[PDB]
Amino acid sequence: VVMTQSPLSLPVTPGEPASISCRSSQSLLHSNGYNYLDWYLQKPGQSPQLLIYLGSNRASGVPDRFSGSGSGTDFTLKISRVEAEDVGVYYCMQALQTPAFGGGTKLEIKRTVAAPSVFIFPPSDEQLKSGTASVVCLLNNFYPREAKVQWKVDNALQSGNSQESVTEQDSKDSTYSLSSTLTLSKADYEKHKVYACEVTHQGLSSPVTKSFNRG
Amino acid sequence: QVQLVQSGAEVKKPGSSVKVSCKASGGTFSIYAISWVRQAPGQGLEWMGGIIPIFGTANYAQKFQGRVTITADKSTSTAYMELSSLRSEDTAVYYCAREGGHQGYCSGGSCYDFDYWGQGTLVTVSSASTKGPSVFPLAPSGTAALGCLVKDYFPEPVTVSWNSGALTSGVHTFPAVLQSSGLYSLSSVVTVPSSSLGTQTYICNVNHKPSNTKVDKKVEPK
Amino acid sequence: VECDFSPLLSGTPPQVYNFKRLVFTNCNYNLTKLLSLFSVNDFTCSYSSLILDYFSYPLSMKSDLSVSSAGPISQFNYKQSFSNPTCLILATVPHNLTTITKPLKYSYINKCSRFLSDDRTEVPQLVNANQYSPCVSIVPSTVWEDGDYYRKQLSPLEGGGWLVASGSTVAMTEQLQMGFGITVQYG
Ligand SMILES: *[C@@H]1O[C@H](CO)[C@@H](O)[C@H](O)[C@H]1NC(C)=O
Repeated sequence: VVMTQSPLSLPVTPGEPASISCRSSQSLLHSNGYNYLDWYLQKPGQSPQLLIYLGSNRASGVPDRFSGSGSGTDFTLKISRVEAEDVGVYYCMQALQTPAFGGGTKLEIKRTVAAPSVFIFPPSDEQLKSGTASVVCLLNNFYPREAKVQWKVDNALQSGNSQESVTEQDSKDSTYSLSSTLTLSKADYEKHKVYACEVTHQGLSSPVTKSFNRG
Repeated sequence: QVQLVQSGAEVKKPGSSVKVSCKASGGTFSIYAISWVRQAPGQGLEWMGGIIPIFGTANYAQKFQGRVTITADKSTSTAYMELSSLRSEDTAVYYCAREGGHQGYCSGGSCYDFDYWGQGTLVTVSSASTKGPSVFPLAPSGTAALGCLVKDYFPEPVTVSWNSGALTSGVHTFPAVLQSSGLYSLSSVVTVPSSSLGTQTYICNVNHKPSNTKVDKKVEPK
Repeated sequence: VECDFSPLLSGTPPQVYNFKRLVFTNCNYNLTKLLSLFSVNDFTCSYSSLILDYFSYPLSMKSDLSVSSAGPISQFNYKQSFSNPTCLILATVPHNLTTITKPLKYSYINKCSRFLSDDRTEVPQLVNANQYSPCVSIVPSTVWEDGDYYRKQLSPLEGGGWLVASGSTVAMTEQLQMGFGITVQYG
């Protein structure tokens, strides 16, 4: 049994309704008359929690705003008026024989486009004495989450030697922050001069570049 | 109602076996179905198997058949999940979950309306040894940004604080990333008034409980 | 006067754990005459009154329908007296016997236990001769799915704790297959 959940992510303006869909490769309607489909929410940093069970039964203490519907292969979770508390990843789960979860839908708060403030940080001389150089490019407080950060040393693209990480959505301004970290050996770092990260984002008219020369 | 308390985090060498517990409180333990569900970092939920203690009958997902053993002990109201031949892909948070208990009957032998969840158990499969982080400054260049690079620690987690908790506004501590060396790394940054850089002291407090080390690191312009 | 078998020639015969019992006294009856309406597959045998139990039962479980078996049928579903002459007959409904109707499937009880209010002691509920399983109050007349788990919390008056049962199913055959349990009391 394959569960196809859509969409992958769902920006919702607060107060507006939201709908999540789950399609199963085979009917979930049991001969006992119930559809074996549950909906779960996992808020950031928390254990999952039950919202809907057996297709349309609201779990204890779940607000009237959540409702499940559907029969057979197509199922829908509806939230009448989305609230900040509702952010997280929603999962459907079929239970017709052996349970299986859908891929998840990340619900986030929709807000106006905000450009990121970009900062670049050279590696400290302290780190250099250990044999490794880390360069940090910071993208601060932006929306939407989608952004692209490319590293160029002496105007040559770097690939395979950087990792990035993103914060969870801020519950006050609905923005994201991102860091990208380029790692080079000491010998490789001291073989070049110009270090730059190039930031592409929806809120920026052209790619923004922050750079420094080693020295 | 029902409470599910799991055993604590573990670090396991590749190839070994882990056993996680889940102690249940409230209701007749032997009567209700318990499942185990895992979540690899950044990934979705994945059902592993379950058991109804009074039957002693455990079932498993085909993916975990032959590697996972789920048992239950009615004398302590505890369920166990044992997973053998650990690989790095088995690094995950493991959850126990129990049916809500109000379905009239359990179709096919088992109920799966997971109304109750444990707090999760992080299992880290790795060859790495416990190791505290190196803390390197991110020196600042209206508003200025500065930070600390908390690099090459194992295992998770680390907590970071600024000026012993006195500075919280504008702080971003990023989720750790697993480096190819097998060691974790994260950065913590904060935005501050550019004028106060010559008078205000900014100190990074980094705590790594697995290595029992808490260190302080001053961050200042170069 | 002739004993009337008409109750069993019309309708859907119950599953083994709900065996229907007919009791005959003060009438003549020829068992072979009754069996001439069926296609008999097997019989095993070990007046004041004739007791005739009947039920749907699949021929593929004939080894379970035995006084000897430590299987779930004799443990939890149906058991005859060991002190009276008894017979067990497995037969198929022929196509020209149109008034016996088929259930959706064959069902039987695979486990029936009490769980006492000490929250520790499980007690298998072995069926007695001439009695129904205590679990017929929680197992439906047809089991919904193989492996179903039925349960009920009992009252203080009922002894506390829980009653639990597990159900099994066997696919329906093209012609309905039936079991007959016969016990005679000689005077
Ligand atoms: C027809 O009915 C008789 C009973 O009168 C039975 O013995 C016989 O087996 C039946 N034959 C068929 C083909 O159903």
